[PDB]
Amino acid sequence: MVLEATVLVIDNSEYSRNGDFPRTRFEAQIDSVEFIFQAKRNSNPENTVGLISGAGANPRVLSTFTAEFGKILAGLHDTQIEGKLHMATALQIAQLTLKHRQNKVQHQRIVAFVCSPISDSRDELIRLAKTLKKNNVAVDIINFGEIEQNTELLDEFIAAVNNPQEETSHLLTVTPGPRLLYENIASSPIILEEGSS
Amino acid sequence: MFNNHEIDTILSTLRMEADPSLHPLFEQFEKFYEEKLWFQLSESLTKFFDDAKSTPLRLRLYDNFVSKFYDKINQLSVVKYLLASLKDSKDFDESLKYLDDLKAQFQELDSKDGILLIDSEIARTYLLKNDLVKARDLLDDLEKTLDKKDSIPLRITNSFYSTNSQYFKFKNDFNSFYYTSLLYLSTLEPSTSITLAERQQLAYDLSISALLGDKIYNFGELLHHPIMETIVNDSNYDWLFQLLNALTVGDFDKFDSLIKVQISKIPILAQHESFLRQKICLMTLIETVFVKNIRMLSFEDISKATHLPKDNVEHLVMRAISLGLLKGSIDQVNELVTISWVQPRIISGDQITKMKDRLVEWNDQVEKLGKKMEAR
Repeated sequence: MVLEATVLVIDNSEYSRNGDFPRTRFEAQIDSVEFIFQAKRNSNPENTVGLISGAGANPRVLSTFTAEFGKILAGLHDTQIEGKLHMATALQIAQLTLKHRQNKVQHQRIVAFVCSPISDSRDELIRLAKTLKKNNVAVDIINFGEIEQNTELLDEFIAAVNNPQEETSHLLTVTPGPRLLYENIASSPIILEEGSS
Repeated sequence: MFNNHEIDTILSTLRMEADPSLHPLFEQFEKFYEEKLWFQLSESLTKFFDDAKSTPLRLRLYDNFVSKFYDKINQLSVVKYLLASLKDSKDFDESLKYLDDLKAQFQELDSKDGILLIDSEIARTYLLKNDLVKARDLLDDLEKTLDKKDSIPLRITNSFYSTNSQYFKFKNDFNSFYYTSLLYLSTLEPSTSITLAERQQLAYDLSISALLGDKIYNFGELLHHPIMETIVNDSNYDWLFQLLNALTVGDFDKFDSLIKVQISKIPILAQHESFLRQKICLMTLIETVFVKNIRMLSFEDISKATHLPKDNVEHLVMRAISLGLLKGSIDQVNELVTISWVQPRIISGDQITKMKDRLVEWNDQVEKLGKKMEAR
């Protein structure tokens, strides 16, 4: 399936600080990641992902490019739990991240938790979306927001990135309730179905 | 009110779900307390707003999901309030009651982050003063703890300095304290939104502890920083401002006029203003009057030029680091101060140009000599 590089964008933030379904959102993030990434490395071996901090007051990579457990290793340690949006920056990093993605012919992909109220500007958002589509990044987002984060950038964005779907962007905006993220997104073409372009 | 009632229920309440907040007994007691806009500190983002100053008896109901504080609202999250806000409940046994429950819970139960509580519990004790002894003792431990720490919060010292100040606040040593609090302001300087009655009254006590400092003067200070208007204004701040005036003017009865009890409560400023007037006269007498490689100032008329008299000169001027400060010595006969530095100072615009001039003067001229020597 997938030969492309991915990035995992985690906000550990006003949502992740706060359990959206067990045990925390931020924790609900976690095993969903490996779940995803498993299927990602099951998509193909060599399928690579990044992991950054969209959380806190500091954007940064948490797990760099790899292809196995070293992420699951890397993700093992915490984050600022109540932290705040670096998303644009984080994404813009995740972009540059994918600009260094290893042994290319790997297309660019990004997977983004939304644990933050999502403060950004539409143009910047779409400049990202442009830059992505320019860079030709696959972009799928994990969002359970207040309301959710939607009718917003995230909605324009997946569109704005997207001439072709998974060569640019697909969306899922995570729902509340006994909605297991990995169970939820098992549906969405964030994972499975058609996996790359 | 909306924040508590509407926020308590919708707030979190559900952050958060089927918890003790919106539980039978739970929602009642606030409603039982009020919807009336004074409240119990409302569980996350609005308690994150709410210090709300009706005493929380959601004391208990904040304390829910605190077992879930693992998987639930999680941060410091607690002495954010309570241990902050009900620290401000202002009883004696109260704090002590929850001091061992919170320090033993968020440090054991949840642990078996707390450092900032470790200071809160320890620091909070010290509000109660109880006895500078036990205060300082574990305070210095609280300090000793703090020492090695690289702590992202200033809040730790913003606890501690306030705390350690609080310690000195009970005390004199505003030389320390005022400074210590002066430290604390520089610690609060980035962060920690506060109240004016917190703002000035501290900065008052600060501005006061300038007096019960007084000092290695000082003279000029954090008055620059937004303690002013803010502090002065009026009341003793008038004084505190007029004292800044006396920190320049140094006329006794421009102030010994003003003196009421509190300032006359320590009369030693009457010495300190002499200490001032001298030093106040001195500093500029020092900073400028000689510019021309400033030293001499020696003594008497120059010392009476402080318009404090010659036989006190025979002390005040005579004393130097017996003023805590001055260097140099005395020619008794010729009536000459020997002086040296231990005088800091300020201003701008002036020697600025002079600076590079000579220092480019040799410089340029050097190049003449500086022509061939090691080259050739």
